[PDB]
Amino acid sequence: EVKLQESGVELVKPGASVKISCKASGYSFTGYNMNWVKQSHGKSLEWIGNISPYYGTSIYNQNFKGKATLTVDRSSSTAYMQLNSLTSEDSAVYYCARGESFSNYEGYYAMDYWGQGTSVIVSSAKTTAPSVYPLAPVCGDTSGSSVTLGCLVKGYFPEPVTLTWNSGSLSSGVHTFPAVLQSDLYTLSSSVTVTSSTWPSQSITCNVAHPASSTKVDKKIEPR
Amino acid sequence: EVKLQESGVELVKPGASVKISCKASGYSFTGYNMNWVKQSHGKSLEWIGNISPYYGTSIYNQNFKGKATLTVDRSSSTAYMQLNSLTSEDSAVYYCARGESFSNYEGYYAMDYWGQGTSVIVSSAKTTAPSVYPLAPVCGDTSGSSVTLGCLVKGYFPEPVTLTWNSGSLSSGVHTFPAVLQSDLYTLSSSVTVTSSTWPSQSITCNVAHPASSTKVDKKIEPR
Amino acid sequence: LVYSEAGPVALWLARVRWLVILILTGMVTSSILQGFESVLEAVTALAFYVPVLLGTGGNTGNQSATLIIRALATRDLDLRDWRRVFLKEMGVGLLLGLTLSFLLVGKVYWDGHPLLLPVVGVSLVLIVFFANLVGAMLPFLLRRLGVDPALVSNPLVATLSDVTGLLIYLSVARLLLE
Amino acid sequence: LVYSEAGPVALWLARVRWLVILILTGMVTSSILQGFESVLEAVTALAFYVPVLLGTGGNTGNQSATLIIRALATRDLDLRDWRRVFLKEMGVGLLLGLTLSFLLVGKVYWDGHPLLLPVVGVSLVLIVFFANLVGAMLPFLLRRLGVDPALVSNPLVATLSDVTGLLIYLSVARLLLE
Amino acid sequence: DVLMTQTPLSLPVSLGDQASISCRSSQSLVHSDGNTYLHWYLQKPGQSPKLLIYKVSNRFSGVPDRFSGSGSGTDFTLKISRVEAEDLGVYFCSQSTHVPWTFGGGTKLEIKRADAAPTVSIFPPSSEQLTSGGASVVCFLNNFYPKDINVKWKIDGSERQNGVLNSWTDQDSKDSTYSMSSTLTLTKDEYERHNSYTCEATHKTSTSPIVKSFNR
Amino acid sequence: DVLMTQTPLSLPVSLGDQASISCRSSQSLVHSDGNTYLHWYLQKPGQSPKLLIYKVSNRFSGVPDRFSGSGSGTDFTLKISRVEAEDLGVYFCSQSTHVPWTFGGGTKLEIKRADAAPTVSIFPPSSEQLTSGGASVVCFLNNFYPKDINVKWKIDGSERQNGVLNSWTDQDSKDSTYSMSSTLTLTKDEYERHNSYTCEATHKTSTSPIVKSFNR
Repeated sequence: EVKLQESGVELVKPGASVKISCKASGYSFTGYNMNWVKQSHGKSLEWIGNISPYYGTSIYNQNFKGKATLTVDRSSSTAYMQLNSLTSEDSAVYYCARGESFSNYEGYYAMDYWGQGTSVIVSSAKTTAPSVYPLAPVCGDTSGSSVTLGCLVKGYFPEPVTLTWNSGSLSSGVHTFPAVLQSDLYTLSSSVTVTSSTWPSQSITCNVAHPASSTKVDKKIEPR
Repeated sequence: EVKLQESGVELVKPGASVKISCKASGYSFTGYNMNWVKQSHGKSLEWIGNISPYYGTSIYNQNFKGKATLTVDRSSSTAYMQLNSLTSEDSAVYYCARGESFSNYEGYYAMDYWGQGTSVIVSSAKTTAPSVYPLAPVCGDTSGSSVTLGCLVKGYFPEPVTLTWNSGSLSSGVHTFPAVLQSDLYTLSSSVTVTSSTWPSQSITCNVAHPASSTKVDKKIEPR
Repeated sequence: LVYSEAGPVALWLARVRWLVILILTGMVTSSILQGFESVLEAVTALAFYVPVLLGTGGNTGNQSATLIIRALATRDLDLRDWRRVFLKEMGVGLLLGLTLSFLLVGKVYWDGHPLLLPVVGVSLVLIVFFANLVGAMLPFLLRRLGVDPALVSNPLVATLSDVTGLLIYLSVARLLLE
Repeated sequence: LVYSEAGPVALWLARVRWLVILILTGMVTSSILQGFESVLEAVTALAFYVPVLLGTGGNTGNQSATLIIRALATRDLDLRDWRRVFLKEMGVGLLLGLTLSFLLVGKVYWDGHPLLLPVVGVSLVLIVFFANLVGAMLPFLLRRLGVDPALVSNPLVATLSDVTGLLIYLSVARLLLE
Repeated sequence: DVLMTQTPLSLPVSLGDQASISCRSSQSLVHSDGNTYLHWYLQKPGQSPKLLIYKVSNRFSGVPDRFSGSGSGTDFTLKISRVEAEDLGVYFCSQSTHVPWTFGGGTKLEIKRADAAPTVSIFPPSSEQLTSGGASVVCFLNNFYPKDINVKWKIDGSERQNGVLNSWTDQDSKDSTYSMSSTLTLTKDEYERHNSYTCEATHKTSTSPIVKSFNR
Repeated sequence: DVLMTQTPLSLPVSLGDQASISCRSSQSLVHSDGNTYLHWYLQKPGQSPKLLIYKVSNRFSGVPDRFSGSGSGTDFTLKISRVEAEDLGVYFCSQSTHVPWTFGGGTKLEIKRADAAPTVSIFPPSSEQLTSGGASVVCFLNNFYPKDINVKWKIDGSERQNGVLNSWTDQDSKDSTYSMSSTLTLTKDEYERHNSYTCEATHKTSTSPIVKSFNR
């Protein structure tokens, strides 16, 4: 039904000030209050503001009074959140959600429709190449009739890095893990599980695709 | 009595936006309207705004609507003029003048007390060093028992350039002329009148003092 | 409207556009009084305090209404927070009716209408009560209808309070005198 | 004042302050009517239109004063333009009384008080007139006294117009009836 | 304000059964207006939380009748009739009475597959890693169940708790098992001094902890 | 709005005499309020204009009784009793009725010294000019009276009106004479081609215009 669309992915360095934009569509933006709520790195939400377009004023969470400023523009139909002095604890996804009628002709009072998410990362803006380290087996390909092959990608930024196995051909037994953060640099890992007969009989390779570095590293695992 | 003091000398590039500050003192700035009036390069005045501090709104000359914006700050007791897109015709001196009561307990209604002048000069502010030239007499020091000596200063910026004769010793019969403008570079001239017996018997020199170039040119006039 | 350019015809046009509605409400108040002529004929001191009672009524209105409008336009209250301002405006209405009737009864006594003291004393409280409440639940009702309650509250509470300033004062007069 | 934290007594303090400043002007209008009682006793329909006449007087006030203040706070009218807004507000007051009274005399006729038609017709015009003028020269007089008009004009013109609405309506009644 | 909460945090159910999600407030979430603001949101994996139940009795539009929200006062509950594949995710029960409108801790909706044992595999640093400029041994915990798992990083058989990272994948879409990557970043000589790297994982299914160690 | 004006623009008077400054509006400066806003300001040489006469009848504070402002309607006049040395400058008569509050053209207050003839002296480009890269011949008009003067820049005896600058000093503080500088910027070649540089000045005292020319 109503499509609530906000800004795209966001990148900032500490001490900065980002203006997350949330545009309304499908309803009269003047007559519904936009609620700003942030979702941390895979955890519970936290409601961080309720801007009333008609009056342009807002009520604020106690934990976020000052570290956030909500303004809107009725003609532009966009809801604006302006984070101020955002520490590394503000590394989260920031939803805007239409959640209150101005006429209160809705019954409920909370969260009709939500945005799509503006990933906000506070880490230092150091675009780094995604070094790849083909994770070889334990030692000498010990027996067991079921041996898996891994792949490591350390020291890169930002989050989105695709990893495929033999360039998206053999995606069976694959496991790709979330791009965890480690001191201003991410670390993607991967695993493929095969039979002890298919490897090293079949040349298995590992490739990545980092956009902000335009890097396509292709490296194939060697038996130690 | 009341001292009305505003900002100092001003320099700008064409197309810029300069914000002239006029601070009030000696009266309740909240209850007297500040009048902004500009004086051209030695010509008549022209009233270019009347800011009402208490309400913060202003009335504007027809010729200057848009080319000027008056704002104030009651707590700061400063009256602010913000010129916008100031062309070459805005090369003038800009007076602020307290000139109308809020209670209108004054009788008259225009110009109680005035500022001191914020010379606003528009040019390509190339802080050229003053090239100075010893203006020798006509030819061979012809007779007449009364011969004068001149001195020229072309190619400098900004206006204030001191010229003395023998370093401020012989200032009799001297004439120093206004720093006229000529296509973004000024031209100061000078003339000293002496008797035909004192020159070339006495070593007459010409010296300048340009602050923004820190130049002290010293030269003695030669008889051609 | 920009003023110094507008002519008397345009000024009259806009201002009568508003004053016709306000004098229609005045017409309603006039009819309400005309309905109670049987007590005004019996005692003619009643009319001496219609202006003061209506002023205090439609003043408690335009004070509570513009006290709730600000508190509602700074997100200090919400449209679901009317039952908590209700049990607060009722209390302040009582504590304000007492302290206004205590002075209006003094005025009535100093004028010298002892038979009118009970009805004035009851009516001032019962009007700056049912005018305080109707000036406090007018912003919520307006914002729940869909109208910005800062636009159409200043005249609306005045009419909805000077109607009751008669419909209650005269009723209390009929209960207390005849 | 921040609202939702304040208690009933905290609200009541400020609200009774302003309401008791206004109840004094209510007292003086009551005294004026008590003085003119000699015509209310003679005809009891006079009281039927005190609310509508006052709610047109102290309304033309709070409308002309607002119109002048919002045009005096944007430097549209300089403070020395009182004599030029005077010959405009007098004209608009005439051209607005002649229609407000035109509607109110229709109301009086529909009520059925033919002896009230002339007095109401003269009185609504003479209240709208001397309430428009006093609502237009209230901001100039206030700003010439040194006070911001928008602050202390809304109650002041209402009082200065209901007092002089009664004092004109009752006087015209005495001139036209007894 | 109301430090609201949910129990349990993980809800292992099947596809086609009834699942009950508790929601116990801290103080009473009845408003001065007087109706139970205990909104329920469902956040499907990798989406935005859309509203499911509002004013705990009622239901939102476009919501299939599979969801049932009931309770009042301080203890509220959302129950499913038959868990479908479009209903998995995380379920937030929020409130709207006391500003700030806090949210619940949220509980996931996994699938109660058969309990399996991890296929652990220590991975020594690659030959490239030996000459890379870094040193990072990584231990993989693949294809186990349930979510409850933890790695014990022992060096030479002795425990180490420095510079550790761990990332768990979400539920698999083929057999609904979980897998865990445990990396160990360290300097060169600390890698070049020690030979044994005991990756120990304590699982709910296995009696003894499952271990893995290699001698360089 | 009111294209206001003053006559005359220069007022040669003595020290200790009576000087009358006219001020003729364009349309009547009587306000709807109804009093004659024709304020008079004095701008002493190199200062800011301070108010002298307001509401033409009245007088400002701190103003000596030497100034007399009178008239009404459209024609207004400021008259001095005895011109003192502290009263010289330029006199602006403004208005305040019709926005914009325009100002008058302003008239100066010189001293009626004896009429003198200029000490004209052409100054050919210096010896450093001969090796400067540019050419700038200048002609000085020193110690004359009154202000009304104009240079005629003739080259080889033929008139030229290109690239001319002119700066007049203000009134001198010893004998109250005026002096005028007339520079002539031109390229090197135009200086090296032409031989005669006729500096011509037309003064009201001399019958024939005074000239000065040199042959390089």
